[PDB]
Amino acid sequence: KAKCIATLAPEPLVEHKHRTLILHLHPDHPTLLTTRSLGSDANPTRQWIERP
Amino acid sequence: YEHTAVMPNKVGIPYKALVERPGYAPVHLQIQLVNTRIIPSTNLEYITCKYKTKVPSPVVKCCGATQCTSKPHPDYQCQVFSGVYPFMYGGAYCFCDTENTQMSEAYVERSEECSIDHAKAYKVHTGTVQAMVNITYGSVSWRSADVYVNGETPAKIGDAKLIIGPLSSAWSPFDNKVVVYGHEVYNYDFPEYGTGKAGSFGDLQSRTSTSNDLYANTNLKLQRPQAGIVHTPFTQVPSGFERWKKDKGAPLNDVAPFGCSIALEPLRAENCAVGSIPISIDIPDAAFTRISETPTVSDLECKITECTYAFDFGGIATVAYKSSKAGNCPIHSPSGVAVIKENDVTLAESGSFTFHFSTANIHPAFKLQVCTSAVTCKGDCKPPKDHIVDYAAQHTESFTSAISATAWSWIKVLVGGTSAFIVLGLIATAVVALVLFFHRH
Ligand SMILES: *[C@@H]1O[C@H](CO)[C@@H](O)[C@H](O)[C@H]1NC(C)=O
Repeated sequence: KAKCIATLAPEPLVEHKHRTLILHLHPDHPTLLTTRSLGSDANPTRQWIERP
Repeated sequence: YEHTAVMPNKVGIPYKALVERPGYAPVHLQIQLVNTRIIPSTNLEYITCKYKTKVPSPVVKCCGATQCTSKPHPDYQCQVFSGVYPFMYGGAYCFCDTENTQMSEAYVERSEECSIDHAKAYKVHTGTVQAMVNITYGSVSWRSADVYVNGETPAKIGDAKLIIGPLSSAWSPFDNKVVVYGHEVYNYDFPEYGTGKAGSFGDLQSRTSTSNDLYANTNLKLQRPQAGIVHTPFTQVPSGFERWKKDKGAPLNDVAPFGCSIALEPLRAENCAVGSIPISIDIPDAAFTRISETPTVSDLECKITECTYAFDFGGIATVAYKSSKAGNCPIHSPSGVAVIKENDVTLAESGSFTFHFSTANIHPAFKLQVCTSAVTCKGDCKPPKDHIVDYAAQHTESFTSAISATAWSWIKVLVGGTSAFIVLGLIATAVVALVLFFHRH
């Protein structure tokens, strides 16, 4: 077991609307985005983002 | 003096209350959960990892033949290939052209990576629930300890005996069978030991990472050597552990409801905001000061000067008061309409004090307790303008929290109007019958 240096994607631009989170994602490499709500029904999201 | 209550199963948001003992000044109590840990009972079923195929030197019998013998090796294969005429660097190995025989052997063993790169298959059963509770009361500073959330085991925190009741919901994010890989936990229904299939997660199985008894199920088939070449070719199904790594999907770490965090030492789900927790704390007599030695207040008047029903402490109010034996005084709001930021205030013989609160109500109306006295605070609150925040709400919602006075007016007009119209019809119905009765008589 060893420590490896992994990339960090550019920080997202975050825009706020009523009950809506808007992320503008500009990755350098295929970057995984996941989300989940914190309620009793955590609707998960999983997608790899390769382009803006 | 025992105080019993129910607090929400929330981390970082304290439970605040006054412990009221007639004849003694109320002792302000604050119980905050540092973390909540759902620790199921787990039993390691087996360990799976990428396999390695061991291929011993083949037996090449020149001008003759050999026979395969079964051996106690995982997924052991043995086949005898007749009619071989292999060549080495020194030329033809055998003299006979077609009477030579090669015996190939192969078997499966754990790879070197299995010592660091393996998945653990666990069977999960209902276990225990623990939490770390941060408690302060009266003039006693914050104290903390690990407690058992079962409602039976008392915890002594700063001379107070704390019994934290069982969770109102026996919910757990773990299914009956889970797979732990690295820092990740998966709700994967793995095959039982000895029943793994080739190319799937459990093709290779071992009870422990150092066990000498290994189960392997791959379609390991010995192939005939290429003409004139001494080697042991074979075909085999690609490892199902490496296949699973690609098809793992989202881990339980990323999909658990209620915002649970998954830790591995021991395997547990942390900070799941599920239901509520009954509580009972016995505070010693040393914490209670007689009323005759503490300030009391009267002629209270509460003014709400600013209010936004934001998640933060957007409410501000001022309380005018008259008192006797001026001194420090605890502050509390018994209702759920507003959460008070302050715990106590300093009173003078006369004057006023301010406090901050968080409420979801458009028109908050709540009781504020001040040294056994009470005052009602009323006012209007504006909505926040920030759509998204990075902190949780301090207050609690209700059915009627969002109903404004204007909405209530329309509801009252609607319900009153329709009811009055029906009543008018019923009164008219009753009177006409009475009039007709008098016609007869
Ligand atoms: C209890 O709360 C106080 C608040 O100031 C904090 O300093 C302390 O670290 C908390 N205890 C734990 C165990 O987090």
